[PDB]
Amino acid sequence: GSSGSSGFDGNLKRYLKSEPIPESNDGPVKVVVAENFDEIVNNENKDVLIEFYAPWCGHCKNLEPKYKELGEKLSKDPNIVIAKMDATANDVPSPYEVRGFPTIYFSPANKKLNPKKYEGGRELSDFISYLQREATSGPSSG
Repeated sequence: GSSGSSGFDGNLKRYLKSEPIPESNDGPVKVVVAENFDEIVNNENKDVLIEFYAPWCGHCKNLEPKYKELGEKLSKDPNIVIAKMDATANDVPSPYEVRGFPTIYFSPANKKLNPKKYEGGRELSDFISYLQREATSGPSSG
């Protein structure tokens, strides 16, 4: 017949620094490090949201609790998985680019070639409504 999407995928990423893998991430937001970045972040099976922050930054720290919630909040989403990664602590892959922090990003499904960058209000809810429409899969109710 006449069909077939060759596409393209080859773990397009690169990093020089990486943080140690956590013994267990039994919390609201999954800890994603350059070491296990392409493991949790990269995944065309389920949607994932990566949030880059800095321990030295004050504006980003005050958000820690503002972002955490979202993690346990979206827990009702077997498709969406919230996670965080310390850029400064671990180099960021590509095309993922982080010049100014905080830096929030989103890893869509089968959209690796062209990711997404959260550009709006850093409000717990603002994040939910953002995915409710962005997340290809989205929640059952909506």
